Amino acid sequence: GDSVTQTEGQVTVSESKSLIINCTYSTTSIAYPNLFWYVRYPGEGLQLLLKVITAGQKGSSRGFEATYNKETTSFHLQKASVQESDSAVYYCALGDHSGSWQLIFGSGTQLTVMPDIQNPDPAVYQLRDSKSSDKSVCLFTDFDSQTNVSQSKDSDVYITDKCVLDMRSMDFKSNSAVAWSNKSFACANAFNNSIIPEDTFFPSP
Amino acid sequence: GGIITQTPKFLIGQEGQKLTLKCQQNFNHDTMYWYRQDSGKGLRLIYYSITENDLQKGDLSEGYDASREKKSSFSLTVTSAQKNEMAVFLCASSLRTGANSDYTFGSGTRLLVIEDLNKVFPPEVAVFEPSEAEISHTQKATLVCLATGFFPDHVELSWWVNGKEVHSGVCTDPQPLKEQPALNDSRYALSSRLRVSATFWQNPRNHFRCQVQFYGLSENDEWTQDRAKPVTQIVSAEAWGRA
Amino acid sequence: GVYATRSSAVRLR
Amino acid sequence: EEHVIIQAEFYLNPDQSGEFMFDFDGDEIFHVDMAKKETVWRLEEFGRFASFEAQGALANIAVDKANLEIMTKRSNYTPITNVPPEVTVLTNSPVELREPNVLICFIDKFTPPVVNVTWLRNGKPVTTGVSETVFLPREDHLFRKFHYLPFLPSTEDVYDCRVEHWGLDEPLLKHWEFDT
Amino acid sequence: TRPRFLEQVKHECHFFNGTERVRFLDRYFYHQEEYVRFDSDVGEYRAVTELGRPDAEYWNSQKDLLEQKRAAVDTYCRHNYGVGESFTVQRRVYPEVTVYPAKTQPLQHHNLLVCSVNGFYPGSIEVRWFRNGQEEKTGVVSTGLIQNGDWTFQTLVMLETVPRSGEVYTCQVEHPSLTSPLTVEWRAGS
Ligand SMILES: *[C@@H]1O[C@H](CO)[C@@H](O[C@@H]2O[C@H](CO)[C@@H](O)[C@H](O)[C@H]2NC(C)=O)[C@H](O)[C@H]1NC(C)=O
Repeated sequence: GDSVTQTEGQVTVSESKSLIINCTYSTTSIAYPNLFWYVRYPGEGLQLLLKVITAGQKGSSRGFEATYNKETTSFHLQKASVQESDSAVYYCALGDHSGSWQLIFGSGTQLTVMPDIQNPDPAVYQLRDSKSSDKSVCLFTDFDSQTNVSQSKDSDVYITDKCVLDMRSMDFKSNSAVAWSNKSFACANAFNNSIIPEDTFFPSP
Repeated sequence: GGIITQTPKFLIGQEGQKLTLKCQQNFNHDTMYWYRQDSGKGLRLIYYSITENDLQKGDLSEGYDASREKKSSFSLTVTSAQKNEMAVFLCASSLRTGANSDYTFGSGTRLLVIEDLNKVFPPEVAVFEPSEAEISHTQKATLVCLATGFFPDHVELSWWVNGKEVHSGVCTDPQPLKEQPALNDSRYALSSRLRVSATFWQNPRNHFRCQVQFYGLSENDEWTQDRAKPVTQIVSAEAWGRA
Repeated sequence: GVYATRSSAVRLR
Repeated sequence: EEHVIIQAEFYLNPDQSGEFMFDFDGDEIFHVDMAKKETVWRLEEFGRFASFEAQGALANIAVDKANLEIMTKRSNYTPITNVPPEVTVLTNSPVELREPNVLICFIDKFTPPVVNVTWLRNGKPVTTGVSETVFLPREDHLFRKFHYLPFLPSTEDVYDCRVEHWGLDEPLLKHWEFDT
Repeated sequence: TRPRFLEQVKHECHFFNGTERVRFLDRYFYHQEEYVRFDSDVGEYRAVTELGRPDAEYWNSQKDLLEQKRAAVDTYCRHNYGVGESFTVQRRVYPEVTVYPAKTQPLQHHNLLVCSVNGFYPGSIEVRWFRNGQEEKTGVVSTGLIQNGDWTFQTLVMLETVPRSGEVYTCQVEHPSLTSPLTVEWRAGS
């Protein structure tokens, strides 16, 4: 019907591991399609990444590659070893060889590649406010990238998503998630679900 | 050195209001586009203008109106924001060669429509000093900043160490948290963390400041409540090193 | 079967 | 096998008339009717085996009009020198009485592509059953055209093809009769 | 009296041995004169006249436009060849043949024997004449191929001869739309 469909939602892969982002297309009015991949890095606009205009030819850019396959009517995006800088939203777009048809963009697949934590050191800490000593938040830090930090089960306690920071000066990366509350709650059990008690470190506050 | 900029980056409006979006580019591109990225999925073309004559296509029937007098400027207006919608608008331009020229996109404009402006709140910021147990265990120091109580989520958080914005060792939540499950409150919270070496934090000369740029009302807007007008403003919280 | 259209290259200015 | 497919297009000022057609070994596959914005196939059967999106033709005709305005100025408004046409009238089958036939009026080697072709039966203009073609391209980049009048061969009926072109000082009249 | 201005553009695909060898040409004209041309062998645009030099320099600076035209032998030429192949390159229509003398007159007078071949496609056809079973290649005159503009051709192959009693003249037509040659005889008679 002159359209594009690709992988829905989000895809999560580990750093330096294979990635495949499916895409396919249909055609009714476009006589000879050209196929494009567009990337949108966080806080940026879409820019062209890959582009193939000829049947059965392969286009490659920044470690990615896609093959205009007319037999399967696809254009899957592949990469052997993704880096952490590839975390972005990828869009599959469809045009015509004439250049007269406006690009038909897909819904867009979101890719987040998690870093390779070599020395996981799970621990929950309790930080106090610089102004007062009453208010306090909880920090779950230094856990492995595979840890799915489930959250927001209780409504009285808030838990954020995992976050990777990069100490570029120190060449060190680590995950972290924050939990806090307003009810008089213990930091240790705030991450009750996404925690392995035997391995994580619990200091005596 | 090419650029394509749309204004404003963040734009809150009321129902029935005539909201204008402006986009200008200095690429000498003959044709420009206006896409709408909705919350769900799909880029959808509202208007495109090849040279100096637009052509409604894709999404006019939602009630829009474009204009373009200069080759470099493509202006989009929502005839009547109706109602309570949430959408990103993207500006694109491309060269008219007869071939499939590459599209150049803008960062996007976040539009938010609400019933009552009395729901707009700047954030409260707090900084939390690193844990003493973290320092002895990892020889590193994690600061946590918390921005709470803001609406909309039109914020940019930044860390400043001794007066210069830093980037290394910083992490911000990719998306805010709805504090209350109610539709008619839905204030947000957002946290960020700045991790430094335990020695850098243990120096009482080093100054730390979490800073949150909030995008809210303008002085041109009307305010009838007793509380402070939730205008565009920075809200910040600081902490000094500790021995 | 759908016939294709070769585009005409646009003159500058 | 040896063939030539040509996608031929033109735009004329100030007449602001365009044409988009495909050509196979000298024969028209189809043309785009600019007015109705629809593909028009030379033989109706063709549309059963293939289709075509008229809007892509319209894209090129907009490009050509901008291309012409630039080129006209580039040439310091050098106009086109008219070329008058050659008209030949013939039948598609040997003429026999009371055996249906078709008269072919063939206009050739002319430019710009604007004509007035009028069939006449015994001096009277006939507008029933007539049909015509669009301007067909030539390798010397002039144009050609066909007009058709189905008829029943008579001994007292007389036909004339009236062709008016700007290259002609007088309307060209080519004649036909049962005694050739 | 208003001066006219004509722009022409011709996108040509030339096929040899089916699609084994294809050549693409992107031809731009002003008043029936070719000004700039892209050719699938040179790989870029060229100016045939000096008046089309600015366009050739400009389109040759854009790799996106060049990669579009370089690809047109495959994405345009071989594509549109396959779309219409069944009803164009494979189209076969057989002609109606009619033989008739030009003048009703006595024998042993000079005459002109017309072999009218009407309504065949394609144009490839061979037309012969035979006087009492012997092919006659002298005194033959052909009009060439006549396009009727409707995807059929016609042709008249005329024979100059002096007809004599008992002579049988035969027109023979060979055409791809026919597995066997088409023959039509004319009796001289008395
Ligand atoms: C074909 O005939 C028409 C009509 O005579 C020409 O169009 C113009 O028609 C108006 C009447 O509405 C006349 O006043 C003009 O003088 C006509 N123009 C010219 C140049 O004669 C049309 O031009 C004719 N086309 C050709 C090729 O002769």
